[PDB]
Amino acid sequence: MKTIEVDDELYSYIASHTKHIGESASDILRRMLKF
Amino acid sequence: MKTIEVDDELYSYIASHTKHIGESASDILRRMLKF
Amino acid sequence: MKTIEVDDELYSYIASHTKHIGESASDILRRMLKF
Amino acid sequence: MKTIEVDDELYSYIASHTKHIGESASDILRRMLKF
Amino acid sequence: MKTIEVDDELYSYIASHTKHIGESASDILRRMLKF
Amino acid sequence: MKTIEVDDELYSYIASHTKHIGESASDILRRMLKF
Amino acid sequence: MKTIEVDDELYSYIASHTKHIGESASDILRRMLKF
Amino acid sequence: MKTIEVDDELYSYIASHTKHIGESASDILRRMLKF
Ligand SMILES: [Ca+2]
Ligand SMILES: [Ca+2]
Repeated sequence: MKTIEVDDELYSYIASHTKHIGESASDILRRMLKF
Repeated sequence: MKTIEVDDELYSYIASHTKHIGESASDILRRMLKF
Repeated sequence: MKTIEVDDELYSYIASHTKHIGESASDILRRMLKF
Repeated sequence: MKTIEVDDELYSYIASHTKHIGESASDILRRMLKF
Repeated sequence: MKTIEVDDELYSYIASHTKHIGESASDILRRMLKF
Repeated sequence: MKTIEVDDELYSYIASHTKHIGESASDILRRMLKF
Repeated sequence: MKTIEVDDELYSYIASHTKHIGESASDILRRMLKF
Repeated sequence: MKTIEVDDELYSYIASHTKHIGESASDILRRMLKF
């Protein structure tokens, strides 16, 4: 696992894309990025 | 811990209210209900 | 339909908001939120 | 199953005693009375 | 006025608590519940 | 600034998208997402 | 520190070799060369 | 054309790889990276 820092606005943006409650940031980003 | 059944639309609505990536449904609902 | 987990205290809190005997969690939560 | 009439206030009072989402009025009243 | 359905056994139980002939289910329950 | 965890593979994937040497993860992700 | 000029295509090529977000051109080039 | 910042030691290292007097940094780096 690696740590990344994002600006507050970008963090909220990512968190709001949660589709499965409690899922990791990796699952969200992978879904948003199509990766 | 108790399990609850909600319709799909309501589930997505709740999940989209995640403020802290990976937080539980309890933390989201408590925040949404101000309880 | 989707399933979610909530702490015992929160579950009781929601249950106690029943206004129509035998109604679903969705009906209760949707009323509690204003949606 | 038999049907009984109750005043609005009494109905709300009973409904608010729900402990298990979706449970019947018989389960609630039996719990409230101890029988 | 609201309608509630109770199991046969519970209905008889409630009816047997009549203290004033011809009284409503609300009067009986209110008395049995101390409400 | 807030901190998020990402799997190693995802980190490398994001890092490789650098277009301006030394730029932040926020600049990269915002570009990758279009927001 | 010293400054050098590189064609756009080469710059992008180097940038894309970022392995640690926000690292300097020196860190990237030194890794790419084996030095 | 884009500008890059490198440490002094790395700059001298690159300059010492000149094969054609007066050639650019791009030509040297491209040759060194086989790109
Ligand atoms: Ca019913
Ligand atoms: Ca940094």
